[PDB]
Amino acid sequence: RGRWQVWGLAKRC
Amino acid sequence: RGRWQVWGLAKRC
Amino acid sequence: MSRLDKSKVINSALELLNEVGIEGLTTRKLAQKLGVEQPTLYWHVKNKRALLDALAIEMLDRHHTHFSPLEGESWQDFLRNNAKSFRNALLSHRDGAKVHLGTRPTEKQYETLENQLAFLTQQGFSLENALYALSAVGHFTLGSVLEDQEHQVAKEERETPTTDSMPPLLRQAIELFDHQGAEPAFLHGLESLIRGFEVQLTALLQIV
Amino acid sequence: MSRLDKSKVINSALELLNEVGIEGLTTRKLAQKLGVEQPTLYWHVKNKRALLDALAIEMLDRHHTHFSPLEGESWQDFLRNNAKSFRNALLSHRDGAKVHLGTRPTEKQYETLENQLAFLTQQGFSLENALYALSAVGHFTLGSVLEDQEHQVAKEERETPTTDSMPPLLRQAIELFDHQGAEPAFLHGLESLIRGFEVQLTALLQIV
Repeated sequence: RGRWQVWGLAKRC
Repeated sequence: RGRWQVWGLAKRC
Repeated sequence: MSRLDKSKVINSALELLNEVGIEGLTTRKLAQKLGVEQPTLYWHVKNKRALLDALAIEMLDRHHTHFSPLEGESWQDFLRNNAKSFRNALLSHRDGAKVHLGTRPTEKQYETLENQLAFLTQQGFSLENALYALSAVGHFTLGSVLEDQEHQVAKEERETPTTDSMPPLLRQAIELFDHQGAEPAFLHGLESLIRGFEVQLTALLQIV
Repeated sequence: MSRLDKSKVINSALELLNEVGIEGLTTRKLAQKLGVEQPTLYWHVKNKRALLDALAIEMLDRHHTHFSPLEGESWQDFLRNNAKSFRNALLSHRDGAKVHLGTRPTEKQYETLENQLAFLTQQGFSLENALYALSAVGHFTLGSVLEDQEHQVAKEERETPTTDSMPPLLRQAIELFDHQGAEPAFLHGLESLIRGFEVQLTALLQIV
């Protein structure tokens, strides 16, 4: 749940 | 060019 | 053709969409699910593309119900409620947002665009800024939903690193998104956009 | 294997991507383009998915060059330049944004996330608000680019109604987007988000 949101954000770096 | 932007916007209505 | 009523083909497609995602959805799997031969279904539905267009539109009919300004609504309230409503449509089925992507706009939708502009400009937006505002709220919303929906379609095979290998900030970020989900972030961003336009429109004659 | 150097397979894939789009891209068409048998290419590249991951990352390497704060940059300038840079990456190839969609984040990217948060919070954002801000700017940007790129992939078969059947507002909107394209709208929206956070952070202890 939380793990996937941070996954999304990390993708844009 | 312009025709496609309005196409995009109309899609969200 | 009770089995193949338009509304029953639509519902079947929606349920299939939830079962296999936009990837898996084929007119063939629809034929099996409805229990009919492929050429019988082909009479009603030409191809995957024509089927998605119908799914996109249905989703919007059922859920995108706040597409025009209520009697004396402020433009902020309108923008907010319209974004929420569009978002409930996209979220209503698996891959909602991709389904929506590339489908042609219907005639009523153009007409709605027109009213939406009439309204905003009658509230004192320039035509340039009305378009920028509807455009930004739409992109932001569309972008929110593709990401949220990409998650549980990538949930299947791939996995995240374990919560406890993370640097400590990232680790509090997990806790936090665990507790709230994604709605609060969307609402917060929506509200920042709308505030940012508000500073915009208050510009009117000068510098900001 | 000069023909099949990693960097030559990547470039070939990119050129193929531009020729046929994400739809058309297959490991088979890559094999023909490079002039080698499919099992020879399969030694280097397992499948369509592994190939896209590599394309996604390459695009970001070449173009997403403003991913961390410059020595004493303000957070507004950072957010702005980072959004622009991410956008130049997505735009650099046909279907850039879909390619990017669902690809796993690399280890350095997690690390960059972490620094990006360290920075924002050291500028006085709560961890909650730093995440909301990076998240909104990202969605907005991603959403901008999928739409812009969906256009010229739908340009092929479908067409718009003619410019002169339109209600008069919609008709000025065409003129306007004809002249400016889509960059100005993106920049305007970016700038509204950032302003909206600014009102946010100035809240700090109270009500706004």
